[PDB]
Order: sequence, then structure tokens, then C-alpha cells
Amino acid sequence: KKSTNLVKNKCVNFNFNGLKGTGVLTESNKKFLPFQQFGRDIADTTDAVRDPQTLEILDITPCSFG
Amino acid sequence: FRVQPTESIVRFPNITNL
Amino acid sequence: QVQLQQPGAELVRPGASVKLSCKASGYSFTRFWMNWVKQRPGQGLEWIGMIHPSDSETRLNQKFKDKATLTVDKSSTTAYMQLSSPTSEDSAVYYCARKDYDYDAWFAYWGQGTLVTVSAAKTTPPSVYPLAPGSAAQTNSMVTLGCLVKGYFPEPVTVTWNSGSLSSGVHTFPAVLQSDLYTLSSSVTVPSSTWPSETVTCNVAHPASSTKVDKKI
Amino acid sequence: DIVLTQSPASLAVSLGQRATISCRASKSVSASVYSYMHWYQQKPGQPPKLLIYLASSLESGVPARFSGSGSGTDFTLNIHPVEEEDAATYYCHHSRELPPAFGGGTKLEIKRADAAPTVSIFPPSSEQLTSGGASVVCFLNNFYPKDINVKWKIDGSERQNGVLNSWTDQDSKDSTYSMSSTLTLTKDEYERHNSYTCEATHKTSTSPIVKSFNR
Repeated sequence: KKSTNLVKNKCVNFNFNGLKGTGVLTESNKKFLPFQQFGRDIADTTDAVRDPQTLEILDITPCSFG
Repeated sequence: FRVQPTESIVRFPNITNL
Repeated sequence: QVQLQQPGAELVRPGASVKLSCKASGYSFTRFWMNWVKQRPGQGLEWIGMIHPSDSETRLNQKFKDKATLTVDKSSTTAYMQLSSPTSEDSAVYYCARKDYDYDAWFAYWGQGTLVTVSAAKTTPPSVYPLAPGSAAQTNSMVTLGCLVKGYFPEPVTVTWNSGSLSSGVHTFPAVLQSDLYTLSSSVTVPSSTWPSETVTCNVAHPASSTKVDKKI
Repeated sequence: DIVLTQSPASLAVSLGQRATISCRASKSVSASVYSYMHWYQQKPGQPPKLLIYLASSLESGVPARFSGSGSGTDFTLNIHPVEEEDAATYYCHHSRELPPAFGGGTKLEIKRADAAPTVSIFPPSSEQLTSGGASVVCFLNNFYPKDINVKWKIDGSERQNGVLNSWTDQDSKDSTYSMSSTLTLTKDEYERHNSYTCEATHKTSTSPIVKSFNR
């Protein structure tokens, strides 16, 4: 396989460490503890994810409305 | 309505040992 | 190797259409964004807009809405930008940059730039004249030489000494607009064992008018 | 959106000093323990280049004399030791919100000890005199500061009209200035005048530098 780069502003497929999803990558102002992989909301959907290589926190904005 | 995604981002952890 | 190419300059009359070219090579033209930057002299940089080449989706600044138009050609991997009814205040230098995304998004690479001048003046071939004092009174051990290029449109022109052989002591001056015309005075400093031996020439090229002028001092 | 304000507009830093440029943001761009900012260097006639990204790292190929730090809205960017090639225009940028904005720009002047200018008046050639006009060009090289007075004397008579001057930016190597003074005149004004005189008035020289030739 081959790694890919990041497209923040467009709805695209998300596969991170096996976790599948779809949404928009946005800048996250929320503080996370480095000892955790990712986090989710009460809807059992991923609202944020941490990049495995570089340390960062990005929010998952839902797409496909209608 | 539905918005179908286009590109695909695949990020795997940097591999120290295969 | 990643390299971005743009034309040198383009002349357009007010009310016509402006078409620019940004060529991408070495990377995938689809996966990466293409951003445009407007640099007006004295006003600093300005953000034009972004475009996603796969879906054609565009992001335009609030000020450039209804004016600028972005489009992409995925066959030749070249991005285009148009401006509806450009005016005198729209004359500036346009760049196309690529965002390499690691955490925050910065501008990794840039283009050469294209100068868009909006003026009703016609294309005039340049008049290039050499400058020599004619005698040396041993005032200095270094000799100053010059070429004056006047009556050229549009700006800029490329001036060199002996096809770029002398890279030391070159001084190129910018133009002053007078009577809808431009003028410049390029100067070089040579040692005293050069000008009785070698002949230093004005090699000027205007790529808008496709005219190459070689003059001998 | 977020508007960036930079102060001051023109900063003068000599050799062996430290430069400081402040980029203010209307809102806090700091998120995830890090901050969103970028700082570029644009030389005249050349596109800008990346130097320091996210204030915590230094781009490859960029010398170590560029450093950065700061958190919140106001940021501080330091340069040390300053070198003669550091004169350029600097910008700041933030990619957080959208549409993004660009900084106002800051021009950096490198201070140098004063030098006497090289003054050379050149006569118009015989190629120009066929067309009916003439231009007299006085070159003024290797001077500091930018404030210099240029005067023209035709047979003892001073004419301030019809003269053009053109200035450049600071050089990377010599760190001085160069300019030209061009005077456009008609052939009937060339037939009845025998001498043209270029005169330069500088702060360091009490006597102005006079150059003349005979037709």
C-alpha cells in the first residue's frame, strides 16, 4: 500500500489506522490527551481524529446532507 | 440530497518495523 | 522535481478577457489544491481564491466574488484563471502556489508570475542606444558602461551584457511612465583591462513583441 | 475573518543587531497546543520563499539566523545574527479561517557606513540624434542613504522640468544604492547649448559633486 497526503477543505474518504469514515477535515481547538487514539461523540460517530505520524488534532465535519 | 465523496485519504502509522 | 511555470506578461484592453496559465509537473495535479495570489505593488499580497481541480469546486474571496472565475483542465494538468472586465486598479502580479498540508497549511512552492497591464497603448518596438563618454582621463581604474532602452511597451524587458556573461557589477533600473512609454538605463562596471580588449554589448529581449535587439557600445 | 496588522512598516537593523516584527491577529489562531502562522521572505523580482513554519521549526535549507516564537494573537519573530543579504519584504499568513488574509508587509533596511557616490555623466549618442531627440543620462552609484539631491545645469541655467529619476532596492552584496537621472531634450535645444552639467548633493560631502562635458 501507499500513504496519502491531507485535503482539509473537501469531503473525502477517511481511513485512519483502520477507522473508516467520511467528512471534512477542519481545525480543532479542543484539547486532547496524547495517550488516547481518537474520540467520538454520543452518536457513536467520530467527531475528531489524531494523525498517526505528526501530532495534531483535526475535527470530522459531517457531509452528505439531504 | 446526498454528497458523494471524491478523493480518498489513507494515513497509516509511520513504519519503524514492518 | 516540482516546477511551476507561468507566462511573463500579458496585455489586455479594458472590457476584454484575461486568460492565465499555471503549469504543474512532478506531482499529481488532482490531489493537491491550486491557490492564486494577487500582488499589487505597494499594496502587498492579496488572496485571490482556491479551486479543487477534481470537482471544479471553487473558493473565492468576498471581494472578488462575481469578478474572478476559476477553471481547470485535467487533460493537460494546467489551471486557468479569468477576470471579467479588468480595470486599471486590477493591474498586478499573479502567482499560483501549492499547499503542502502538514498540520497547518502553508505555501511550499510558487510560480514565476505574470504582469497584467491594462492600457490602450499600442505595441511599440524599443529604441536601444549605447552610452560611452568617448575618452578616458584616467579618473578611475574602473569603466562604467550603459544602455538606454526607451519607447517599449509593455513592461518588462530582459537586458543582459554579452548574453549574461558578466554577472558582476550589473545594475538594472525600473521604468518611469512618460507619454504612455517606458524607459530604462542599464549600467555595468568593467575593469580597465577589459574594454580595450573585449567589446561589451547590450543584449535585450522583449518577449511580448518577440523582438531581440543586440547593440554594440 | 482575521485581519493581520504588522508594525512597524519599515525596520532598520544593522549588522550584529536583532530584528523584531510583530504580526497581530484579530482572533486567537492558537489551537491544539500549537498556533497557525507562517512567515515568508520576498526579494524584488523573485517569488517568496518559506522560512519558518509554525514558529517551532526551521525549514530545510534556511539558515539558522532566523528564529521564531510566541503564542496567542501577537507574535514575535527574531533574526540574529543579521547578514547583508537579509534585506527583503516580510509577510505573515494564517490558514485557520477562510477566506484567509495576508499581512501588510515590512521592509528591512540594512544599515551601512557612508560611502562617496560614483558620478558619471554620459553624452547622447549619434544613433539618437538621427531620430530628432536626445537624452542625457547621469548615473549615480554606490551611495547611502537614499536621500540625495540631483540637479542639472545647462550653461549655468537650472531646469527642474523634464527630468526622470528611478531608485532601486538594497543590494545583497554591496548593500548600497544606484540610480539614474535622465533628461530628454529636442535637437534645436541641442544645437544652441554646448555644455551639460550633472550635480549631486549629499549629506557627507560639503562640496557637491560636479561633472561636465563639452560638445
